[PDB]
Parts: sequence; structure tokens; C-alpha cells
Amino acid sequence: NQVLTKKKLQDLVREVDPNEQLDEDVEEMLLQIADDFIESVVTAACQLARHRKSSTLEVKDVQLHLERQWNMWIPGFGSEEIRPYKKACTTEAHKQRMALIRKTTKK
Amino acid sequence: TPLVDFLMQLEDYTPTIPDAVTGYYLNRAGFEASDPRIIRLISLAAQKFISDIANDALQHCKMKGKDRKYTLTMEDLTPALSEYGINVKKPHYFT
Amino acid sequence: SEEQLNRYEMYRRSAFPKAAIKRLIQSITGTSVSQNVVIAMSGISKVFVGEVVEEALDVCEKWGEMPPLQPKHMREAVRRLKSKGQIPNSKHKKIIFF
Amino acid sequence: RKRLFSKELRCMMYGFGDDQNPYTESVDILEDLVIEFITEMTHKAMSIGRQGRVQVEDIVFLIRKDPRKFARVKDLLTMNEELKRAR
Amino acid sequence: VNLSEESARILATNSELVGTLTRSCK
Amino acid sequence: MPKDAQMMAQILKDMGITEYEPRVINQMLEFAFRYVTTILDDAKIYSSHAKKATVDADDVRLAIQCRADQSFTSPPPRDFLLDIARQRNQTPLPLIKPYSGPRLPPDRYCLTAPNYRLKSL
Repeated sequence: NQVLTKKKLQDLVREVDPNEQLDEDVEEMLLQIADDFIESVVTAACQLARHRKSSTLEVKDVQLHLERQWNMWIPGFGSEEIRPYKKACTTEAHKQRMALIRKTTKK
Repeated sequence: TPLVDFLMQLEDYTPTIPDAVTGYYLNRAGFEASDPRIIRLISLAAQKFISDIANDALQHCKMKGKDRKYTLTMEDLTPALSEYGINVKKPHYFT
Repeated sequence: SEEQLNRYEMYRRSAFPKAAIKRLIQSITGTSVSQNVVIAMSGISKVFVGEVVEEALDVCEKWGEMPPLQPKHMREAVRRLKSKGQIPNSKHKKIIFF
Repeated sequence: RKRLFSKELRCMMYGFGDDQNPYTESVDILEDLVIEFITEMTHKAMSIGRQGRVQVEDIVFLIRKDPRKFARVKDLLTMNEELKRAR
Repeated sequence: VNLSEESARILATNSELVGTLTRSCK
Repeated sequence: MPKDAQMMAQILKDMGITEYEPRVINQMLEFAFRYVTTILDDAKIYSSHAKKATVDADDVRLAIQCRADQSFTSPPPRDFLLDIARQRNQTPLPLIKPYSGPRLPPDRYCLTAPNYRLKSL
């Protein structure tokens, strides 16, 4: 029950520079960073699914963790049409307190 | 290599940041800069960084239209810094 | 030749339709856009497709594969473009000072 | 969502050297890049300039990121006037 | 009237030449 | 002095801070404004992800806990530092060669290197 098998990792190095080797100190660590990355993403992605009061992990909340934290957009999956972007819901209390900063400044 | 051939275009340039200012901030960073062309390259690369934040804030100010004197207000610098990795968030109206 | 003239024909004549991008942008703004916005936004997206395919054929020429483009050369195309800042993401608040 | 750029994008990939018959899962990838590119150049365009979508702020993002998107938007704005001068 | 019918002829040939067979990939 | 700068001096006085610079209270109010407007940033992203109208308390409770790992990551816990040590503390101490001059690590871990510089042509 391992997800990466040291031949898929070796081809990941061969596609970058084919005359390059890794050490077993580096391979045993490169097999470790991916597994930790999977655990961190899944635990956060479960709480986004637990936020929506659902019990199924969809692709719409593995998207929101990688975009916001890890800066990863995985292209070939597609989403629903994004709703019209709400720009500024500035409240009345901010519209009247910030209209006092200017009232003292110029008057 | 481009880093060497660029350095021949730097013998006629003189950055705004002096060499004693840059040569001190490399001393806090961990080395004494012996070659004075490395001081002329880290100061130019850091002068270019200020000269794009202060220029994006100008085009942010010239995109709100007032056309006589341009004041470097925080309303033009704070969106201009977010395009790079500087995220300021200043408060107002402390209750 | 006889393929370069057909390829140059498709490089120029191909475009996204203005009747759909004006439907696509207005679903994001809320109210309305102008014709000179849709003309520009249909033109930048052709450069952006030409930024990926001209660079996904550099991934395929680097590896040992042929002209048909598998998705392996396309996820790698977005990976190399994002590391040079070409692909903008406005949902990742980046920080340069650490 | 359906695919609104399935037949148009196959002409464009042929225009940049791909094939006459690209794979379906490659146009699956490129169709999702364009919808995000138009979204992540409209979500950031409704905060700059004003909270609308005038094209004087679409030309701001193209400088200092890639000059090919700027040199190909000055040609589409110039040739709009030379194609109304001919009428 | 000349601009209306000739606009769709640049795109009609863009459905006869390119993309004859549809492929897929594993 | 607003009511939250009058309370920021109480927090530092409750610690072992009796003598501070007066610029500190202006700094600890900018940090406290940047923190709540970053939690409420993420609490509005999570309210729209569950597709609700307002920002409820369970959104702010998630936004607190889902940014205690990147914004305020911790020094390693005591149960982890004990297990790392007690396998390191079991290998014996090696013996020392009698005459080895300067005792140093191998050459790829030290800072001894030929240390070149450009020909000022």
C-alpha cells in the first residue's frame, strides 16, 4: 500500500536531465515529501467537505486548498460557471465612519 | 552567460543607492563584498524593484481620471505593492 | 510548401467567437461590457493559447515523443509557464519576504 | 458545463504546430485554461481603474508580464480604425 | 450584406479540413 | 488612546514587559488589525464554498484553525523531540584518532573552498 514506487520517481528525474542520479538519502526523502503533502491536502480538503455538510470529497474543495495555499491550478477538470463577482459590500457603518476621517482633515 | 555580458553595460551606469549603503546591508546578510561590481549589481536590482512599485502607483493614480501634482498616497501604493509580495494592511478609525 | 501554407491559414483565420465571450465576460461582471473589450479579450486569449502550444511543443521536443500532443506535455506546459509568472492566479496571496 | 471552445480550439492548435487531429483530452485541458484566463483577467480588472470593465485597464496587465500580449493588442486597436476608415 | 455572409465562410472551412477524426489517449 | 490601545498596554503589563518603546503599541495594533482581517478574509471564502449567505461562527472557527499551520507554524512538539533524541542518543560516541591536526568534517560540509573572484579586466 504505497503510492509511489521508485520507478515513477526515476522517470520524473529522467524527464528533467537524463544524465542525473539521486542518492538513496534523496530518494527516501523525495518519497517522503509527496506522502506528507498528500496527508496535509486531504485533511484540509476533508474539513472543506465537512464545512458544506456533505460526506463526499468532490474536486471543488481539493481545488480551493491547492489554489489558496500551494499555488497549483490543475487544468483538465473544469468547474461550474463562476457567479457574478461581488466587488464591495462596504457597510453603512464604514461609509459613515470613513466620512468622518475626511471631515476632520479638510474641514 | 547573460550575467557577464550584462556587466559590461554596467560600467557606464551609476545607481542611486550608494555603495556604502549596499555594502553594509550585505555585511548584515553575511559577507564583505570585495568586488565593487557586485555592489553595483545588487543595488541596481534593488533600485529597479523600487522603480516599478513607484511606477505602478503612478499609473494607478493616472487611471482615476487632479492632473497637476501626484501625491504618493497609501491609496495608490497599497494596490501597487500587492502585485509583488508586499501585503500591507493599515487600519483606520480606531474605536 | 503545401502544409506551411495550410498551417499559416489556420494560424490567422482561427478565433474565438465574439458572440460567446461577450456572453462569458458579462456572466462575470454582472451588467455589460463594450465591443472594444471583447475584441481585445478575444485577442489576448489567442496569444495565451499560442503561449501554451508553442511551449507544450517544447516539452514534447525535449522528451522523446512525436507531434501528437498528449496531456503529459500540457500539464507540464502550465507548470513551466507558472514558474515564470506567466499564468496569473489571483487567489494565492504571495509573500516574498521571509 | 459543456465545451464552448471545442471546434475553435482545434483550428488554433493546428495554427501553432500541433496536428490536424489533436487528442480530445488535450483540448479538454486548453478549454479550461482559457476560461480561467478570462476569469483571472476579469476578476482582477474590476478592482483596477473602476468597478467596471473598460478596456483601458485590460492593457495594463499585458505590460510587465509578457510583451507579446501587449504588442498584439496595439495591433487589434489600431486596425479597428483602419477597418472603419475603409467604409 | 457582403460582410454578413462572408464572415461565416472563414469558419466553415475551419470545420472541413482540421479535426476530421476524433482521437483519445490513455 | 482608544479603548484597544488602552487594552494593549494592559496585555504587555500582564507579561514581563514593564518598559517598552511607545512605538510598540502602534505596532501591536497593526498586527491585530491584519490578523482579524485575514481570518475574516478566509471566513468569507469558506462561507461561499459552503454556499451560505452570511459569515457564521463555524466559518470563523474553521478560518482560525486552517491558518494555524502556515501563518503561525509552531516549534516541534515535546513528544516528537523526545523520539528523535532517544534514537540519536543510543549510538555510542566514536573514538578519536591521535594526531589528525585540524579536526573537521569532510570537505563537502565545511566552508573551506578555493573561493575564486573575477579578473578585473
